[PDB]
Formats: sequence, C-alpha cells, structure tokens
Amino acid sequence: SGIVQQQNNLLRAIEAQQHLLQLTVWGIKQLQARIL
Amino acid sequence: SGIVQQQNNLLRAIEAQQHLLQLTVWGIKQLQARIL
Amino acid sequence: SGIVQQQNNLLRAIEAQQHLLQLTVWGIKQLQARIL
Amino acid sequence: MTWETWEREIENYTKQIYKILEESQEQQDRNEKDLLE
Amino acid sequence: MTWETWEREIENYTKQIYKILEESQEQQDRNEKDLLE
Amino acid sequence: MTWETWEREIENYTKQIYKILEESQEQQDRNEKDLLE
Repeated sequence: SGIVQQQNNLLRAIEAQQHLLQLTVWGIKQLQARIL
Repeated sequence: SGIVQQQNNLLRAIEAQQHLLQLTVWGIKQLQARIL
Repeated sequence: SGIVQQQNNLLRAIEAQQHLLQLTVWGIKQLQARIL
Repeated sequence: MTWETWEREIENYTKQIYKILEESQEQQDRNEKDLLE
Repeated sequence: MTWETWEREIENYTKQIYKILEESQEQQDRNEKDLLE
Repeated sequence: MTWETWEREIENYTKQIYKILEESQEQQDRNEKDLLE
C-alpha cells in the first residue's frame, strides 16, 4: 500500500515537473524569436 | 529493502532535477530582463 | 512485479526529462552567447 | 546545433515523455487495482 | 501566455512540487519504518 | 547569483543527477534479478 501510494506521488511530482519544463521551453522560444 | 531504496533513489533524482529547473528559470529571467 | 515495473517507468520518465532539461540549458547558453 | 534541430529534439523527447507518462499512469492503475482487490 | 502569466505559473507549479515532494518524503519515512514489520 | 556561479551550479547538479540515475539503474537491474531468482 505505502509503496504504491508513494509511486503515485512520485508520478505526480514528475507530471508537475513536466509542466515546468514546458514553461521553460516557452520562455526560451519567446526569447529566441525576439532576437532572431 | 531494494524496492524501498529505489523509491528513495527516484525521489533524490526528482529533487536534483528540481534544483536544475530552478536554475533554468533563473537564467531565463535574467535573459528576459536584458532583452525586454 | 508491477511495483518493480513502475520503478522502471518512473526512472525512464526522469531520464527522458533530464534530456529535455539539458536541451533547455543549451538554449539558455545559446541565447546568453548572443545577447551578452 | 541549429535551433531547427533543437526544436525537433524538444518535440521528440516531449513525445517520448508523454508516452512514458501514459505507461506510468496505466501501471499505476494496474497496481492500485491489484492492491484494492 | 505572457511573461506575467508565465512567472505566476512557474510559481504555482513550484509550490505544487514542493508540496508533493514533502508528502513523498513523509511517505518514504513511513515505508522505511514499515519495512521492519 | 551571477552567470559564473549559475554555470557552476548547473555543472554540479548535472553531475549529481547523473550519479543518482546511474545508481538507480544499477538498483533497478538488481531488483529485477532478485525478483526473478
């Protein structure tokens, strides 16, 4: 039980980090387009 | 024990990843401030 | 078996995200070299 | 490396990550079902 | 998305992650204690 | 923070995570072997 529940939470953390990663990609693309 | 240890390994990797994410955010903000 | 399999899945996710993170670091460095 | 390649690489890894996240969701599903029963 | 909404979204998800990882730490503690039993 | 220290921290956490991922892969293989045998 405890292991399966912690796997759920690690997956949620990874999912949130994916959101942050995609936000950082957006920022880089905005800067890239600006200075091209 | 090995399964519990691996959960800790993954947690540690996610935490390190988060520190890297924090640094990329800082860098993007620095560039934004200069370009905009 | 399912718990071990999920540890592999989460490890693969973190590894894949680390590649994405390295690409964002490259991008920040690319922009930094132009702006400043 | 060109920004064109950078973009392609971003899209590729993003695609792969979502595949892995789907597998992980499906396995989490199996594991939670297996536990409850 | 604008730079203003970007920043707030970064903050939002960062707080979410801190919360999830704190919960995950607490769960790690419990699983390690359970492992003796 | 400045760009020099940023570069240093990038390198430091990058090495940190590479070591943890290596350890994780080794542990994964060990757990799979133990499960089978």
